[PDB]
This record gives sequence, C-alpha cells and structure tokens, in this order.
Amino acid sequence: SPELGFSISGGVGGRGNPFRPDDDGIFVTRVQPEGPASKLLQPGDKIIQANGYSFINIEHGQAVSLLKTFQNTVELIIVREGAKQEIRVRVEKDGGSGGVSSVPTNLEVVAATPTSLLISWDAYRELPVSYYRITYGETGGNSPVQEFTVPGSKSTATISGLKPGVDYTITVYAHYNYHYYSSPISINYR
Amino acid sequence: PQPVDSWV
Ligand SMILES: [Mg+2]
Repeated sequence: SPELGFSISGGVGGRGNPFRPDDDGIFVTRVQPEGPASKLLQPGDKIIQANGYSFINIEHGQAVSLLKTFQNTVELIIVREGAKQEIRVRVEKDGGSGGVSSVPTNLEVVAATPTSLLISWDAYRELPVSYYRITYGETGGNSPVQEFTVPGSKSTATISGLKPGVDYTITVYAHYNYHYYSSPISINYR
Repeated sequence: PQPVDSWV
C-alpha cells in the first residue's frame, strides 16, 4: 500500500506538535530514513497544501485521510523554518520500503528478581521527549495495566511488586506531552 | 493517551 514515508502531527483541535506548540498547523514529524521523503522533507516542516487541497485550518483526521487517499505523486507546499520559507515539493508514494523504526528502540530486561525488573531502552534523540511512560500488565490475562513515568533524560526504569513466575507485557512510550510518539515499544517477560 | 503523529 503506497506510502509517503513520513508522519504528521497537529491540526485544528488536534494534539499539538513539538515544533511550534502554539501552532495548530500540520507538521512533518518523523521521516523514514530510506523512504520517498527523506531527501526532501524535514521534521518541523509545516504542510500548507497537498495536491491543491489547503492544509491550513485542517483537522488531523482529514489531513491523514487526504494524504492516504492521494494518487502516487503528491505535490506539497510546505513552510520551512529567522526565518520562514515556502517550498513546493514532489514526493512519490512507495510500495515499497520499510517497517518504521520503534520509539524508543531496543527495549530489554537487563536484571531481574522474582518480583522486580530493571529494563532499559535506547534514548530517543530525534525529537523532544518530556518523559517516558512505562506500562506493564499480565499478558492476555484478566489484569489491568499498570503504569508510571521517568524523566525524558532517563533510559532505564525499575518495575517492582510483580507476582513471581507470571508473563507480563511491558510497553515504553516516549511522550512529548500527554500524548506520545508513534511506534511505542513492547516486550513480554516471565 | 494516543499517538501525536500518524504515518502517511
Ligand atoms: Mg533489580
């Protein structure tokens, strides 16, 4: 299913963006290293038009669904960050190449007791991380999911008070604000 | 919470 190779945040009533937090615009957020947009768009690029359709004052939902719906050649007008510059760009959709990287990456248990784990992940650097949120719950079993957070400058956390010899699903989310970056990372562990 | 960004 042809893809453009980048993610967008923002939109009127949307969940904001880490580039110009005051601006509800549509912003290029993550760009895939080997994909269609990688030598053309950058993080923080505000989309103002795509294939003739204005992205000014657009809702996030509609922006995603227009982008997904477009032919294969998508022509964008972006504003790049004084100061600002308006730029037209052509991006051709790709079948094609890649599963997207996870955010953060390389989640692992490095030490364990019967009821405690030290987990670590690779520090996510491409975008501002205000905190990491860690959740853990018993794998596919009737159990709620428990969660806590560590500062964005931390790359390990301890999970405590686990029941001994149970399977737990552990997820780590990189949060800019209340909401997190796409592709949060998960492992399971007995 | 939800993702702040969506892939296209
Ligand atoms: Mg320990």
